Amino acid sequence: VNDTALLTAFKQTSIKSDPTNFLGNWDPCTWRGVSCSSDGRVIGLDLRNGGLTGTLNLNNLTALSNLRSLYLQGNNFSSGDSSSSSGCSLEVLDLSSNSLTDSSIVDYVFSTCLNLVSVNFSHNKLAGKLKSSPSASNKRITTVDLSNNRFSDEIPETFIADFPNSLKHLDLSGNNVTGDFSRLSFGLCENLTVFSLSQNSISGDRFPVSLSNCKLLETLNLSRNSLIGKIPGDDYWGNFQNLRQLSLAHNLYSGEIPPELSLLCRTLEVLDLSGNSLTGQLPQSFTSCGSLQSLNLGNNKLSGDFLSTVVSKLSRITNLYLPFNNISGSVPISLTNCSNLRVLDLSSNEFTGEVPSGFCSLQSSSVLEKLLIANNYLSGTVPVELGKCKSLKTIDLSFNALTGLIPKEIWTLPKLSDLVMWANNLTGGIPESICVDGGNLETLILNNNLLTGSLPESISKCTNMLWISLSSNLLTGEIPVGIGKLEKLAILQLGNNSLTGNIPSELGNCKNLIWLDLNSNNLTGNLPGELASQAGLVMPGSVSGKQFAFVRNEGGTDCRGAGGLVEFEGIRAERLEHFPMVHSCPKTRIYSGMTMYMFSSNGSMIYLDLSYNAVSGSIPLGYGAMGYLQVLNLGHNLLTGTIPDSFGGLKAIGVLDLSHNDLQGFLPGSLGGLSFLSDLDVSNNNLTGPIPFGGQLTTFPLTRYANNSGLCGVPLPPCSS
Ligand SMILES: *[C@@H]1O[C@H](CO)[C@@H](O[C@@H]2O[C@H](CO)[C@@H](O[C@@H]3O[C@H](CO[C@H]4O[C@H](CO[C@H]5O[C@H](CO)[C@@H](O)[C@H](O)[C@@H]5O[C@H]5O[C@H](CO)[C@@H](O)[C@H](O)[C@@H]5O)[C@@H](O)[C@H](O[C@H]5O[C@H](CO)[C@@H](O)[C@H](O)[C@@H]5O[C@H]5O[C@H](CO)[C@@H](O)[C@H](O)[C@@H]5O)[C@@H]4O)[C@@H](O)[C@H](O[C@H]4O[C@H](CO)[C@@H](O)[C@H](O)[C@@H]4O[C@H]4O[C@H](CO)[C@@H](O)[C@H](O)[C@@H]4O)[C@@H]3O)[C@H](O)[C@H]2NC(C)=O)[C@H](O)[C@H]1NC(C)=O
Ligand SMILES: CC(C)[C@H](C)[C@@H](O)[C@H](O)[C@@H](C)[C@H]1CC[C@H]2[C@@H]3CC[C@@H]4C[C@H](O)[C@H](O)C[C@]4(C)[C@H]3CC[C@]12C
Ligand SMILES: *[C@@H]1O[C@H](CO)[C@@H](O[C@@H]2O[C@H](CO)[C@@H](O)[C@H](O)[C@H]2NC(C)=O)[C@H](O)[C@H]1NC(C)=O
Ligand SMILES: *[C@@H]1O[C@H](CO)[C@@H](O[C@@H]2O[C@H](CO)[C@@H](O)[C@H](O)[C@H]2NC(C)=O)[C@H](O)[C@H]1NC(C)=O
Ligand SMILES: *[C@@H]1O[C@H](CO)[C@@H](O[C@@H]2O[C@H](CO)[C@@H](O)[C@H](O)[C@H]2NC(C)=O)[C@H](O)[C@H]1NC(C)=O
Ligand SMILES: *[C@@H]1O[C@H](CO)[C@@H](O[C@@H]2O[C@H](CO)[C@@H](O)[C@H](O)[C@H]2NC(C)=O)[C@H](O)[C@H]1NC(C)=O
Ligand SMILES: *[C@@H]1O[C@H](CO)[C@@H](O[C@@H]2O[C@H](CO)[C@@H](O)[C@H](O)[C@H]2NC(C)=O)[C@H](O)[C@H]1NC(C)=O
Ligand SMILES: *[C@@H]1O[C@H](CO)[C@@H](O[C@@H]2O[C@H](CO)[C@@H](O)[C@H](O)[C@H]2NC(C)=O)[C@H](O)[C@H]1NC(C)=O
Ligand SMILES: *[C@@H]1O[C@H](CO)[C@@H](O)[C@H](O)[C@H]1NC(C)=O
Ligand SMILES: *[C@@H]1O[C@H](CO)[C@@H](O)[C@H](O)[C@H]1NC(C)=O
Ligand SMILES: *[C@@H]1O[C@H](CO)[C@@H](O)[C@H](O)[C@H]1NC(C)=O
Ligand SMILES: *[C@@H]1O[C@H](CO)[C@@H](O)[C@H](O)[C@H]1NC(C)=O
Repeated sequence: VNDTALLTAFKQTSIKSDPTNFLGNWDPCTWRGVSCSSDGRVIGLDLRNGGLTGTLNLNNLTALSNLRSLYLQGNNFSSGDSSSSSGCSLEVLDLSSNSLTDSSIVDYVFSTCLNLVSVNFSHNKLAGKLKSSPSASNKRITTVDLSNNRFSDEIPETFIADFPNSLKHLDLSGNNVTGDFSRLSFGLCENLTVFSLSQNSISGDRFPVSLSNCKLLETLNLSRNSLIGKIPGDDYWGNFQNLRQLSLAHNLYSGEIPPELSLLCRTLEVLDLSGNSLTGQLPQSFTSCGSLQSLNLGNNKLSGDFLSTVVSKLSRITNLYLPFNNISGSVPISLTNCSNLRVLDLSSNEFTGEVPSGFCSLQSSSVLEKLLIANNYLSGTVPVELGKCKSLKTIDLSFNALTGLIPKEIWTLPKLSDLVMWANNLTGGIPESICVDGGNLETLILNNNLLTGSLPESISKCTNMLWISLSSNLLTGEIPVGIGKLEKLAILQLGNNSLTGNIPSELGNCKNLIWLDLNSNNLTGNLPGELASQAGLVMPGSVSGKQFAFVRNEGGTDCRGAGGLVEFEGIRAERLEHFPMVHSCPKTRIYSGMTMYMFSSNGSMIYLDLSYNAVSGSIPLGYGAMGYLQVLNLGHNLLTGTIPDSFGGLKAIGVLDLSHNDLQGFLPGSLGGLSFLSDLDVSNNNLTGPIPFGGQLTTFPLTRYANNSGLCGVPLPPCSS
């Protein structure tokens, strides 16, 4: 069994597709990825990020006597057959991004491979219970990563303790293992420095006693579990005098923050206690945390002035997160003593007074990059002092009581990227010098304000723009044709304004545009057929992964628009349920989550609301070829002609509103082939003929077909009579 013949047997038997031609040219040492030794023996195979699809069995590779390195991460390997039985000489194994399902591969590596130093099985589909620890004859294994898998049910009481004593890194995150945490033994746990059980279903009101033995622990991560009770205090945290990162986030902890947790402050660098029910405040004992960089206490019940009495004394604070708490009063000015503060998050609190701006007038140039104070009761004007924070990339002051004009110093911040100040009473207009003297923005979200004037053509310079929302303002003028230069623009909302002129044809050059909302304006002209010119070609973009909320208007056509999409970072859902904009429609429901594309390529527009305008002419036939289009609202216009039969191609559509127009002719029969169509309204037209019998069209209420010119058939009186 020559080494050269094994790799060939691996390529043919296991690999089933090589679109990169990276495995071509397969002497054993000249082969791609295969790193040789001097004596001619193979010692490593590096095929990372090679787009390889096939079934893997390690025995067909461990048969190589001198193989000590195997990198197969970033591929599409499935689980293979048991096949053969050979000895293993691996010291490093990497299977991080594959589709491995059989967990027996871990049992083999833990039973054989006695010289293994590090193994990564992360981000696979390995299923089943955790059973076996690495062999006791293995004296070298240090780091083991089994994270982001589908392991199930309880963890063995001695699973961790049975690991060799040389263990340093153990990651068990991203699974659904269960069990009372107090019954899990860590053993002696000598040399362990990194341990994580994050994102599982672990329970219990006590920590296991053995955990105190890990005197060398440097990162303890227990986030997104079901630990309950009070945070351990007293002398417990003195056991970990090397601990740099502690995370107990998104558990069921309650009570106050133990002052005795400050025993980590000689070394603690990162703390995350967010997503709990903690009350009170950060204890004064934490003034001795001179190494603390990231403090995250969001989504708790903390209150008081601890921001000034404690936090300001943290010299090395760089990332401070305290959103979704009960902190009232003004934002303390002493917070500027944090000379290294880069990110400050105080959203969803009871803060009052003026916007904090002292960070920028420090004796040294401020490094502040993100300021987020949404959903508070801040009042006054946007302070001009923020212009001195030249490192700012994100300003989020939405859902406050701010008033007045937006100062010119904001539109000139060189590095500004996200300007989010919707849900205020801000006035003024958009400068003509946006994104040319100032930063090339990614998001301009200023809807629900009192802004005036017309959108400048200088917006064409914001080539990086991803999301524009200026709905429900006092805007006037025409839609600038320069919007077509924004080929990354994904979301554009301009509803409930007084826009005039045509719908520019240049919108068709927005390569990534998926959401267009121009309802309740004064637009005229014809529907541009170019709006569908990007169908089947839309690529996803950096607009994915942003917090959003959708308020569905469940009142039919009487309610203006099909709904409201809003950026929702740092805002409580309750603050939206009581926003009078929500009550504009008698019936509403609040959908919420994170922006996520439902296609990987070759997509189309997703949301198109052009209702309540004076658009004339016929519906372009190309509009029916938008396969991912989920909402199409053209109601209350002066549209003419027939409904295209191409509309049978709106496979994803759930809402289709064509009411209050001058549309003529028959309802396309293909509308019955739309399996998701749950909201149709073609009332108040000159439509005639039978109502399509397929799909769900025969079930909609009578109100959805009324006031037409000879419609017949269920739910209407039958056509033959
Ligand atoms: C202990 O182990 C944990 C793992 O078990 C570690 O937790 C991970 O930390 C990572 C740190 O990088 C996080 O990755 C970054 O995340 C953010 C997005 O963060 C927000 O969303 C996350 C997702 O929430 C969904 O999923 C969870 C559960 O999975 C649900 O509970 C949520 O409800 C939600 O589910 C919805 O959405 C999904 C998806 O659609 C749906 O399926 C659901 O139905 C729902 O709709 C969430 O995990 C984040 O939580 C973090 O932040 C919270 C608020 O701060 C805090 O409460 C949490 O504790 C947690 O804290 C971590 O982060 C904060 C700071 O944010 C730190 O203070 C703290 O120490 C922790 O680190 C949060 O809610 C995203 O911005 C990032 O994406 C950037 O980076 C990637 C590369 O990684 C790029 O591809 C992206 O494009 C993007 O890049 C930007 O930035 C780059 C530089 O940074 C730059 O180069 C780029 O140009 C670009 O600007 C990251 O992906 C990870 O999310 C988080 N995972 C979990 C499960 O918590 C934890 O860090 C570790 N702790 C320690 C101390 O070691
Ligand atoms: C910008 C974009 C990427 C966003 C963030 C995207 O990810 C979202 O998932 C949207 C595409 C999702 C989020 C909420 C959804 C709506 C729920 C309520 C009704 C329910 C009806 O039955 C029909 O379905 C029509 C309806 C209006 C739905 C249309 C599609 C929406 C808007
Ligand atoms: C990764 O490999 C898997 C098989 O292990 C591929 O999944 C199959 O893909 C075909 C289309 O090529 C589908 O018809 C099958 O239904 C899929 N099978 C399963 C079990 O999912 C998968 O497409 C590959 N992914 C890549 C190369 O990105
Ligand atoms: C801390 O703030 C939260 C959020 O505002 C308060 O919880 C709200 O309490 C009101 C009381 O009328 C309820 O109507 C809301 O539904 C609650 N919201 C949530 C998300 O629970 C809480 O009361 C505040 N705590 C104190 C002591 O004032
Ligand atoms: C468009 O936005 C304006 C913003 O003014 C909305 O006007 C509000 O209408 C409600 C109706 O109940 C009144 O209570 C408010 O006082 C009005 N506000 C102002 C500032 O005048 C208008 O309703 C919005 N239209 C749509 C269709 O959303
Ligand atoms: C933009 O359109 C609105 C809505 O039609 C116009 O305002 C309405 O004008 C009619 C004229 O009969 C009045 O009866 C309504 O009371 C007005 N308001 C509403 C909410 O319908 C507005 O004049 C138009 N503006 C421009 C500049 O053309
Ligand atoms: C999906 O999109 C791709 C990528 O655009 C299309 O294929 C290529 O498109 C580019 C221009 O975008 C052309 O230069 C190439 O010649 C196309 N290659 C082909 C067709 O093999 C692809 O056609 C799209 N597929 C659809 C809409 O079904
Ligand atoms: C069909 O058209 C009729 C006639 O316009 C509508 O009835 C009108 O309803 C409005 C609003 O409720 C009233 O102000 C008018 O006085 C009504 N007109 C008459 C003659 O009674 C009816 O609502 C329309 N039906 C649908 C489903 O849109
Ligand atoms: C490994 O080799 C054996 C023996 O020829 C063969 O039966 C098996 O299919 C191979 N496994 C893989 C995954 O190619
Ligand atoms: C593990 O810890 C023990 C006891 O301190 C020590 O003998 C051994 O050298 C350590 N191993 C490693 C690899 O650090
Ligand atoms: C994860 O485990 C918990 C506790 O056993 C269980 O309630 C939950 O349904 C599991 N989730 C999945 C997706 O199997
Ligand atoms: C504008 O000011 C009024 C004053 O009564 C306030 O009720 C309203 O909420 C403010 N607008 C916004 C969007 O917060």
